[PDB]
Amino acid sequence: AAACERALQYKLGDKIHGFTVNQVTSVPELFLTAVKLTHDDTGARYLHLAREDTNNLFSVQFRTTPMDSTGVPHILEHTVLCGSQKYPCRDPFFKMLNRSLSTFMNAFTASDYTLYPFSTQNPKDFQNLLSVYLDATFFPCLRELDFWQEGWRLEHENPSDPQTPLVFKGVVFNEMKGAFTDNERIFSQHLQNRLLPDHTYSVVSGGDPLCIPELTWEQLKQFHATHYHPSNARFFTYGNFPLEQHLKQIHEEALSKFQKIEPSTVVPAQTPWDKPREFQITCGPDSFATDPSKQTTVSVSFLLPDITDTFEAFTLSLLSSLLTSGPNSPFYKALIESGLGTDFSPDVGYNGYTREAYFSVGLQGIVEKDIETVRSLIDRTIDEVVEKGFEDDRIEALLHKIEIQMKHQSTSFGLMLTSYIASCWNHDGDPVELLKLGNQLAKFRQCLQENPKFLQEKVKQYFKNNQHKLTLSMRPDDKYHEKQAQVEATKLKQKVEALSPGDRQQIYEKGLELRSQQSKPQDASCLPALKVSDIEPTIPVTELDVVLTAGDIPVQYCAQPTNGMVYFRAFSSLNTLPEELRPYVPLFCSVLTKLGCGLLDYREQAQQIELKTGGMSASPHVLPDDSHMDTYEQGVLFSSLCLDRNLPDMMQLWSEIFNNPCFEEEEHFKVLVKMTAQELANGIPDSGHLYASIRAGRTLTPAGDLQETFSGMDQVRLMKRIAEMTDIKPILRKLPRIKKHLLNGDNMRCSVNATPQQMPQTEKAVEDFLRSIGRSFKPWQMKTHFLMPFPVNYVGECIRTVPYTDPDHASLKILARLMTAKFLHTEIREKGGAYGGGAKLSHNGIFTLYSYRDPNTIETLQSFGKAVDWAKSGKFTQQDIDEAKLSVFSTVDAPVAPSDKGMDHFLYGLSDEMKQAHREQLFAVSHDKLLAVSDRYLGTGKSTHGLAILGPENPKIAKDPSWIIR
Repeated sequence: AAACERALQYKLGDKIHGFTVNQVTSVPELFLTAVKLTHDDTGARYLHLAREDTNNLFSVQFRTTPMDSTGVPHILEHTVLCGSQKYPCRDPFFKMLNRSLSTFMNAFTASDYTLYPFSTQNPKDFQNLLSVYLDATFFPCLRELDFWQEGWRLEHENPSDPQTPLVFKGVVFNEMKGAFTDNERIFSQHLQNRLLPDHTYSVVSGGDPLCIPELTWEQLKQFHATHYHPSNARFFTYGNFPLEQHLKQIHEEALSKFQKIEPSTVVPAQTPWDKPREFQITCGPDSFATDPSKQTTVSVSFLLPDITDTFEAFTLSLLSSLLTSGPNSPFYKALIESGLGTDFSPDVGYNGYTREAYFSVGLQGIVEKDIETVRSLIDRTIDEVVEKGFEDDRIEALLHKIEIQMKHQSTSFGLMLTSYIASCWNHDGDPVELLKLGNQLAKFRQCLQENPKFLQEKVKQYFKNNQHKLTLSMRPDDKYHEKQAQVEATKLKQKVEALSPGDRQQIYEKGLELRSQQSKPQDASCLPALKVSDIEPTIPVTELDVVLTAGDIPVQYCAQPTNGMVYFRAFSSLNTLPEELRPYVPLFCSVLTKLGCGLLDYREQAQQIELKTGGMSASPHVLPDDSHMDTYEQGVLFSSLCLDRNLPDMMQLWSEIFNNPCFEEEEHFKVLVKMTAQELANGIPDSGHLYASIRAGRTLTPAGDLQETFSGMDQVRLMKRIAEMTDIKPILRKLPRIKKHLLNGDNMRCSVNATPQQMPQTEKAVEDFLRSIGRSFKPWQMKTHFLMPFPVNYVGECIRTVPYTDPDHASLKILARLMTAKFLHTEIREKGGAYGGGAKLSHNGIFTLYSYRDPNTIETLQSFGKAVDWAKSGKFTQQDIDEAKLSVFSTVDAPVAPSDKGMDHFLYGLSDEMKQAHREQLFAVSHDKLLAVSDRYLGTGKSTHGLAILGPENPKIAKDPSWIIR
């Protein structure tokens, strides 16, 4: 107390638990002081961030250097989360997922480094997880069966019949099939492979499905013994929990067992190229749009200097942002309205994941004959910028955007910190140096004001003068995945043929022991744990005050320490709008702040918003009632941000938007609609679970009906249909129809969060705004298939439950978390082989079953039937109800930002009263209430069902007449 104030007392040279204070430096603009220490005997490098935020976070880092496309480090992660010396219990990870009040909980394997992050708010639990991951990373029991489990292994379709064929399975196999399901990821990964073909950067670290089966247990264990030495370990901490305790635990627990070695993990530099090359590659089709010729993507990439010289890398990042961000940026001006493509390529702008940064730029969806056209345009635009450079207002707009990024306060801030620092600290950079952001801006302004032509000459050096240029053209192949299946079966037959009958018996026996492992309920009593008694009883109350102004519009002010940041939100109902125009409303949400306003054209309004604001976005929301299925609230939320000083101007922009937006630029309108059509078309895989949830619930709830109209596959389908229309003017006749019903104050409410010192001025500005605006069921079961060209599956089952305020809601919440933790997690992930699939209950009281990338389909349906059967059986313990209470508390008590707390009152009208009552009811949750509610709603014949599927073809589903094919 304070975190920085105590951290300042650390003196250089202090010997503490085998470490020595090496540097302590305060970063006041981030309101913390960073301290880095080193292990004296082994030399282990450590970084701490001490900042007065309760949500403490820990992660560790290893420099991971694969030399092949087998994916050894990524699978190595997936194994070392499943068992270690000191906690040899089976799968420590997903059990501790049911043990925590953690805020974020997973791990990534990046291209050249591996990171194990977690974040939580309870100190003793933090110590527990500290011990668990240090032991899991450093002393993992590396059983060959786990090697089989998370990596690659051959088993019969039924592990009990040694007569059915052996096939490749393992979670990593399906996960890499999915990772290369996306064409955008194909393009990215191939790009890294091509640009730096000299070393480990030339391989696919995540793992090529065509190369994984080549890994043997001996190779994996050799890799782990080679790379996981403490001398290759990076420790990074952020939060407020006392540091010396961290030192005590780590020193006396892990580091004592090893001695100094030197990792032979230095990454050599890419040799400079002298001449460009050109390459043409194939990828997968589109979902599921038109013009099989107008699907071509092209890019040019450029080598950048080493990123350890931080300032110039920052400089070049800003230059990239100048080059590509916003519809007033040059390459936008040359490319977008050229009618040549549909939007910017993947990986636009500065991309610094690897050692050596690269610039990228390009388009999607062209005709391949224009690749030379595109690159010629690139060269000409580059030269034009060389000769004239950029307008200074765009400089200031970028600087204002970076400043806003500097002060914005996240709910997962530590993860942001670690992801932004990971690469540099990995490659022997000085991690404090990226933290000196204010310093960066200072020298940035200095360098701009000293040279008018600095920016143009930098473009010269690093685009026109680098012979290390590479141009990539990328076209889809309709039989790409057919080719993949061919080569997969080919490798499969060669690998099965080389197997001896004794080898085949060992394989079958080990499959037998594997599903035995997956079947036996085992203990984790050696794991530490919490109890329901360990949760604080009450929440700190959230302060509100409702001030009716002009003359009945409620406005909320919440004094907060946001560091000079103003947060505005506004929501208008839709009750008067004629229902036929609802499906086009989402576009109205998406573009209304993007069409131009009054005396400002699209370029000028964009320049002003990006110069003064932080982002001005609209996305429609449907708010259900808490106590009635046939009552719900539908409307649009406008959201924004500014620093305190620039508020009046922003709100002025809001006013001129509300009264006179420019609805006549239909050309740039067509461009925007076709481009957002492109992102909705190419984003489909990543949120398939949500799309299925939405589709399955369409015929179940009026709130479900309007959400489906607003945010589902129906919406993207309508959008694509629109984006192919040649004549838009009838649609342009629709916009004023909406405007005349939307932006007024007839049925309006607004919300404001601001710093305490600021409210009086905000009140004047907002009343100016408000004076400146006008003042004139039967559920029915459906089964649906979207024929998707995908190697994986997405299933949705929804069952109509009852809303929030019924006391059984707590029961159903614990039931859902229970089912996920103890039936569906086991079956669906480890037995089934899908990476993700589970069940959740939304605030709307709709109980959902979801699947994310499952190789299996009908076994899923059988698994859900058996899951509800098992729930109704009661065949589960009271300790599990304890732990599911614990996890539900881990979700509902998620840290809430200065920016969001509490939006849910302003949205749903739920006070602290109802939620606190729900929290006491969660304390009081019993076994008999759970069994009663499970008998009341989840039993067969009691409720209405809804079913949906997105994925490849299934003849069995196709021959079912009670299924509808879509």
